[PDB]
Amino acid sequence: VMTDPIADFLTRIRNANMVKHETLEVPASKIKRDIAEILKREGFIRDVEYIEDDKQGVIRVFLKYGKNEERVITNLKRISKPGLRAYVKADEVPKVLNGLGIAIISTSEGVITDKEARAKNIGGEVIAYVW
Amino acid sequence: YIDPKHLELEDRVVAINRVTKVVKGGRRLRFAALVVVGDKNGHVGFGTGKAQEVPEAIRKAIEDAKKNLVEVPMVGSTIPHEVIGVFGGGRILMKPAVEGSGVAAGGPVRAVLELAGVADITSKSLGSNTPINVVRATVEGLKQLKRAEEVAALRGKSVEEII
Amino acid sequence: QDTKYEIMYIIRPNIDEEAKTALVERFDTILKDNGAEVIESKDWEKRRLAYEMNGFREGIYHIVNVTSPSTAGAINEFDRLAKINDDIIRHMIVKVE
Amino acid sequence: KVDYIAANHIEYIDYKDTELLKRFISERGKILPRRVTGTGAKNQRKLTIAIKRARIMGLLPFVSDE
Amino acid sequence: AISQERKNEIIKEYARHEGDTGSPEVQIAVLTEDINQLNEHARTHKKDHHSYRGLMKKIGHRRNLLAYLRKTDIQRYRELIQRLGLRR
Amino acid sequence: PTINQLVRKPRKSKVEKSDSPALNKGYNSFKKTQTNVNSPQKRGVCTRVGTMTPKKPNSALRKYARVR
RNA sequence: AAACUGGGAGACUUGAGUGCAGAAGAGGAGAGUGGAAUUCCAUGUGUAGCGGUGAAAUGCGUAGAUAUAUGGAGGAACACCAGUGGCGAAGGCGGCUCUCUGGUCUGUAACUGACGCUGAGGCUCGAAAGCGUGGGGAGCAAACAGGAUUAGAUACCCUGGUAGUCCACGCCGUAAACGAUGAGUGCUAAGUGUUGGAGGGUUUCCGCCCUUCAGUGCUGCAGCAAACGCAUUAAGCACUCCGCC
Repeated sequence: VMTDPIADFLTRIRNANMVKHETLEVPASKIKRDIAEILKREGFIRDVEYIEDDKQGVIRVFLKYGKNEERVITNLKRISKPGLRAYVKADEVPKVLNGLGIAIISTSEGVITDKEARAKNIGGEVIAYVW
Repeated sequence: YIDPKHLELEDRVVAINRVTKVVKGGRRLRFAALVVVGDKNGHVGFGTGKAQEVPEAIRKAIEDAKKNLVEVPMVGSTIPHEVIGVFGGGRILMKPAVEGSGVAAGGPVRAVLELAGVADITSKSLGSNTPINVVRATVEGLKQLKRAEEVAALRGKSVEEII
Repeated sequence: QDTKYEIMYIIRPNIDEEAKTALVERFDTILKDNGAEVIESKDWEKRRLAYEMNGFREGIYHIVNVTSPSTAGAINEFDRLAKINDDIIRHMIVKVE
Repeated sequence: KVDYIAANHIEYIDYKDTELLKRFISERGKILPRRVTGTGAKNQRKLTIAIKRARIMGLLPFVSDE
Repeated sequence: AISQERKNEIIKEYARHEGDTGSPEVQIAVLTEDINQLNEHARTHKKDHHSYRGLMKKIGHRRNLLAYLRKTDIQRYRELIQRLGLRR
Repeated sequence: PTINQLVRKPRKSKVEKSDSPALNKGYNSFKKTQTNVNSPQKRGVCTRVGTMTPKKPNSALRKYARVR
């Protein structure tokens, strides 16, 4: 049975990225929509459109490719897992790939990037690394 | 692409190997050579060749070694970020280092690293130590190094926005 | 509901034409006394056989058509009486649908 | 090669119509495969039960030489 | 094993509203009828190990639905388990 | 393992042993023999002397003693 | 402070179950029954061999063998069908009829409203051989006897032959018990066979084309692997829980 919908979302993105085609659909959720917006703001996704009929979903993602069809996201990783949770303090916020990648952190004032958190000096649960 | 072999290149032997083939009667013996090639400015290639004597072998290997070359980016004598290169049972981790610290790296990987002009870097081999596969894994890990400009170009951003 | 069967037996060839009626009526009765609604009973044909059964190479075929609830002790009574007779040679009881 | 039980739309087999059954047995009495007769997978199961039923009730020979 | 008239006979008295085939009352009552009949069959045919598997799986299903009913409404639970005659 | 299996039953490593075990000794004077007192050397009295022949493929007569 | 994990009051239908309408099957337990063949028995005809091997011999036979014809008695296994077919959690399950009974698949959209997954300790089942009590005993056959072969042959080969192999009830609890591949769930090119269903078209389509569920095989891409290889039935990409090095 499904136990980690955030990990399922991340693996859909990675699986459809590696085979290099240009759409993807998932059942919706308040957290996945948050990280879809964060993925859109930084430049990994091209767009995101919200359909909704009679159950939770859905969310459509439009991937993005280089000028010679090379990939802008190269991998993607789930950090906190149901079974071993990872909490970070305001001075422990991580810097993935020397700033060339982002981390995603949930705090008392939103689900935000790792820059926006070490500018506010808070910490929380660590969702993912995307580099 | 092809970095074409038209430069000032300082080669280096990394290994040799007495290799046989049993035939009717007795035994044949050749010599296999492993060589690196570079200019200590950021272009490094490896190549191997075999012959019946050691000079002929090392020659054919430098011949082979020059046909391949990699770009090896860096940001002031230090690799841009941290990579792990894996190729068939050889795992090699590489980290950015501090200014004037040197190269702390093992036998095969330090040849590769020094002939590309790397000055300050730390390494470790979490794998097997067969020279060929160590060299191949190291080159496999340099190819993952990303420039700061290219990332800013691929995304819709500028630099000094993501650093 | 009920279940439907088809009983098919083989009478001895060399009997007369009154013991035959006696036998047919006898088994109709002893089917019905246990709550087995008989709904057809006919003669079929006189045939020779593809091998001799006891010493006989002909026999007269008779078929009946009967329903009953699946638990009634009727259709086993037919078996228990038929394998001890002297004019019947074989029988096959079979669920019909 | 067409399934002759599908030629007509025949629903029941009845193990009694030894005229229909007699075309699925060889010239010695043995059952013929699903290939040499081109019938289906389940009609073959029904036909086999039919002729096994027939042989017991003395409508059909087990072996036939004498 | 129960017929299709016994089944509707006993789901027309543990229903709550009309059209009520769900509702863990209905399910544990019908499962109880099944487990009784299968216990009879096992006593008669006690080396039918392949039907005992199904018996045990029915028992597991009923115990699970009972746990659910209890954890959400104790009143319905007590009233049922009085009405149906179990909880030894 | 899952980290729940690890929490139920932790990791255990191997135990190392010397190759000079008769050099962690204890007296036999008042009660018994005590093992805490790792020594660099011990002394004794030789109860025999002589020679012996080595393994394969060496060849000699190597001098030795037995000591209490 | 209030995003996430935990607690409390609610609400929902996609997971999970139930109802209604259908389908396939060597799934299991009990009780009867059929034909082919082997053995022994009875009777007729019948003359000197039969049987067996790389060659022979032991064995059976002129108290009439083998062969051949007709009749009886008993036991065990089910030819053709039969198929990389079907069913079962595994061990396993093949003649036929009836009685009692477990699970799976497909459509629908009445219903309940997260009732789910995994599972240390514990229980249940578990090929063959073996053990106990009482039956049965045709063929085969450890042990054993006799004949051969060899340097020897407490073997392989031939003639015999006891437990056992079979039934009822108890015990045992192990196998290369194997796909040497734990269970649940989602995602990731294509091509081609076959088993059981459901839809649309042309419509004697009931034989053909297309779509779609669940099984079962072959080839092959990304990716993985130390190579062999695996590849929507993963040994790929990921999360949960157990067993083990």
